Amino acid sequence: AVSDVWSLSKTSMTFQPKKASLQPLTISLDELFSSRGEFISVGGNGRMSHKEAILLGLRYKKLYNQARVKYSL
Amino acid sequence: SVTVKRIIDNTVIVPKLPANEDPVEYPADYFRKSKEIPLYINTTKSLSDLRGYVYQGLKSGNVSIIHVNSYLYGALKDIRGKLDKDWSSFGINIGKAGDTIGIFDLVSLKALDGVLPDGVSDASRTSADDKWLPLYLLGLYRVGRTQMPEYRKKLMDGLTNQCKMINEQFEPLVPEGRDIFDVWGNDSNYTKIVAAVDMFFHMFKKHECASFRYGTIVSRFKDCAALATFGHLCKITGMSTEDVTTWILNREVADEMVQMMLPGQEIDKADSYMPYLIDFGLSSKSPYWSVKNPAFHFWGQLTALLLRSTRARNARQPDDIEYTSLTTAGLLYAYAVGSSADLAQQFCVGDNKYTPDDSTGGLTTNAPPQGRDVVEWLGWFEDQNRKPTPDMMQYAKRAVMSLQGLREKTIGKYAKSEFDK
Amino acid sequence: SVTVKRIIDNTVIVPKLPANEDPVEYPADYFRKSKEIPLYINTTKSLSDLRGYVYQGLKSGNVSIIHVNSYLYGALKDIRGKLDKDWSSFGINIGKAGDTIGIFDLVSLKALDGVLPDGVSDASRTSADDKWLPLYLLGLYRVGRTQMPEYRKKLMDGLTNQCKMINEQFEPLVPEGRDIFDVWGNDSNYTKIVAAVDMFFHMFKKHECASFRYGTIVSRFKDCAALATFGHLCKITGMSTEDVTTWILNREVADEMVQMMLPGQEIDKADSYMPYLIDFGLSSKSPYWSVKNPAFHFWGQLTALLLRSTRARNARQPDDIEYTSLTTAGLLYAYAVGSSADLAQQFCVGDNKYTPDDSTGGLTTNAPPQGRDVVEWLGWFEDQNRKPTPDMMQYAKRAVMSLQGLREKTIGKYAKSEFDK
Amino acid sequence: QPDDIEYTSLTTAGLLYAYAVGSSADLAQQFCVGDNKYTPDDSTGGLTTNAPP
Amino acid sequence: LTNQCKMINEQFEPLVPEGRDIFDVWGNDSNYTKIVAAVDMFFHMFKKHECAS
Repeated sequence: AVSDVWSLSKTSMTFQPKKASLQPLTISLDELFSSRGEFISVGGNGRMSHKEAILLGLRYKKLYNQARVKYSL
Repeated sequence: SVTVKRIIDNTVIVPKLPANEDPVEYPADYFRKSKEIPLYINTTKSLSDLRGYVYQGLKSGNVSIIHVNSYLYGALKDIRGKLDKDWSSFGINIGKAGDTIGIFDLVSLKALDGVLPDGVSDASRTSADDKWLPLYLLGLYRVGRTQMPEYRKKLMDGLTNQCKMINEQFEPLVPEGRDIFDVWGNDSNYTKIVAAVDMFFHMFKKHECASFRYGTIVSRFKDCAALATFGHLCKITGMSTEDVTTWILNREVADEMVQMMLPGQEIDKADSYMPYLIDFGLSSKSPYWSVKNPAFHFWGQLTALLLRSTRARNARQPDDIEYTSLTTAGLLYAYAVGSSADLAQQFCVGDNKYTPDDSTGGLTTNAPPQGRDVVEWLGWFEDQNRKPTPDMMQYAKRAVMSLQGLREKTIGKYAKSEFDK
Repeated sequence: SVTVKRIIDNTVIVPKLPANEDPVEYPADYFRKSKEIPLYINTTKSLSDLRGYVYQGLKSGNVSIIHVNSYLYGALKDIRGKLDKDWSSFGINIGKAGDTIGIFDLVSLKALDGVLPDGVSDASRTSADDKWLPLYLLGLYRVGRTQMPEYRKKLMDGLTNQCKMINEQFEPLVPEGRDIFDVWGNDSNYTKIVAAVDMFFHMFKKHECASFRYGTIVSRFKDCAALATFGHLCKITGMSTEDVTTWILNREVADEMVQMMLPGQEIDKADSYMPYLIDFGLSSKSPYWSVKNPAFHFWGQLTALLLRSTRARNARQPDDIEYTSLTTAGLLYAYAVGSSADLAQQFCVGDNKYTPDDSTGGLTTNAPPQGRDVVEWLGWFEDQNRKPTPDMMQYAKRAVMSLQGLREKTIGKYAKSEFDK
Repeated sequence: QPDDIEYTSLTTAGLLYAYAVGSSADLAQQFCVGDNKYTPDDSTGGLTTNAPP
Repeated sequence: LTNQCKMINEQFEPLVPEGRDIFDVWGNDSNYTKIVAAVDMFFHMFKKHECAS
């Protein structure tokens, strides 16, 4: 869907656990966002890369810095 | 930040404050200059006389501390204990291998000539020395100390353990007959006797006369209240001294923690001089007073209170500290441990629940970290915009809403008037 | 903006008010004219005879200050105290590295003979010299100053400390024996002695006669309440002097701060005359009173109160100041501090939290600023139409909501009726 | 409270003056260490002028 | 009755019931008002004098 980066919303990303024995977090954009407007409201563009959209997307459940220290991010 | 300009006329202002700086006094430093703790016991003349001077002095509410010191010396003079190991504290060797030692083998002298006159006495008194009288004179260290009405529970306590030998008697009166033993804790010789007795019986715990400790026991780690709250915080969180330390989130508290944990002070030693640094005159400004560590005290007691402490309610609220920052750090910590019980199976018959196969799945979250690691919680807190959550607030509310009968200027009153609304 | 015109008449008017020209007296300007502090004591009577008039003078309520001042000199003539460094205040070299010096080593002169009372004498006491009497004369300096319903509490600890010498006794009356020593603080010479003792023993901290400071310690910075309030604000916020200065947002407060921080007054150095400016008579109008810094006083205490200060409740609400704007400035400062606890890891066992830069913008910023940079908060408040937010008002409502039993014309009472509607 | 004066008019004038003083605080930086705030050009904008002076 | 005690003795003159019924007469005597005003005006010039009290 629109915009340019919203097509990748269904495809997931994986981040490697920083601690030895933990499960890798599988996450997607359509999971961090409800529709389309929320993404553009928080500060989203179509020119964004899939990662840069996901990293911005870590703000739905308010869980970026917590993931930052727990995952390869 | 050094130079501050005023924007209006471009004049330089130098902000300054009055210097309030009294450097703390460590126990080890005493033995850097002196090698002996002097016990100026002065007069040592006739136990039968001293017995009479003391007995009427307590009844008439007028007893010289010199007479009391001399009586106590002569009564405990002969107490002996045989050592198994060596005894040393802060370099100073007390005993060797298999020596037979008395309580007063901690340096004795004589001083100023000037024995207080007769005053009040009676020869009618028999030989009830080792029986009850010296224990009474040691037990009134505890009684003449408390500000709150607890002397009507402490003086009453000196009757169960007092009458183990003979009959029942109490000398000081009810109302104004209390200020007489209040002053004693200012005569540095008396405090040295109480500390010595205690230190002696903490070593020789198996001795027959170890019950003299029923009067002297509160002399130990008195003046080390800050260490007690640190210990209390470990016990109520269930964490190690090392883990608790990782949860310091305020610079003031860290400064205080470094002060308390200075190397070479024999704090974790089994039989040292340090649990009595003030009473032995080793120090005049204890590094381990709550007063010299105000921020830690507040931070520690509040955390303990939000964790259901039965001590913290009445803990004195200090002044001149950063309450707002301390409160938030205390809450976060309290909430961390209160949310993370970390329940695990301890015993099995053949089957146990396994967690090493699953701890975190995909997406199923929007909840706080399940451990008690500072790093994960600091990460979580910054995601929460560094402001406590409604749930953090309701937790604190529930922790304080049920406590009644709070006194002024306490951690309990502060928490209730901060979280119950 | 000088000439004012009346519209209807087209006539000039000159708005004007009565002059107010009461300048403050800076400590340094005293030594700029007079290079020695005068102390007029008459020694005509012996130690024994001077002891007689006071003993009965406190009981009867009829005591001459001349007799007290002479007795205090004759009982404190001790030249005890060896200096290890140079002691100089405002270019006055009173001591060097070698001298064994005492009190009264400033400038000593004699008062004219003609003491008319010399009545009601008693030759009973002889050994009550350097024990309990002179220390009680200094202690009544504390009791006389406080006009609060607190006469017994200031006579509780200013009497029990004297019992450690010989006998447990008190002289002044219960009801009418409270107005007699209020005359004492008016006498120029007695106050010079009280400050001289306390200054001397502040230098010689470890000297065994430093116990005199009890009742004498309240003379230090006694007039400098404006320095205290500033000190208290730094501790309550945890910010430096320099940074607390930058959160001054009112012109009247800024003028007052400049007044207080005038270079060359020895405020920051320890052993100086300045903490006792009025007592020594170096000044007659102190720049560090909280009535000469009314706006700073109000803004200081209010901010401290909103930050949970235990002492700001009963602080003085000054007259004739710009309340409204001082309140907004205080509320903003308090709100910035209390919503931004700069919680950070202080200790670790391998891992720690780090977030120097990871903050993303782009409407990702509705919330107030993170931190305590006044420039940023002045930016945020500008965006808030210079008008306090529902959240700012809620913070304040929560802050004062639980205050109970407040007094009239206090900063606690103002804040409560301002923020709890 | 004085007699024989026009209470209603003096009240309105007093209310307006106090409201004017109360709404607009002093509020300006007085001291700085490195950086300082200013706004002598930025007044409003803006049309969000549904607000007092 | 505290400023008069600064000099020599503590002495009190007026009574309880008719204590205030004798001072309000003084304000009517124009010479007395001229005395207290001239004194206050004098020490307003010479504040550093010891009789300023």
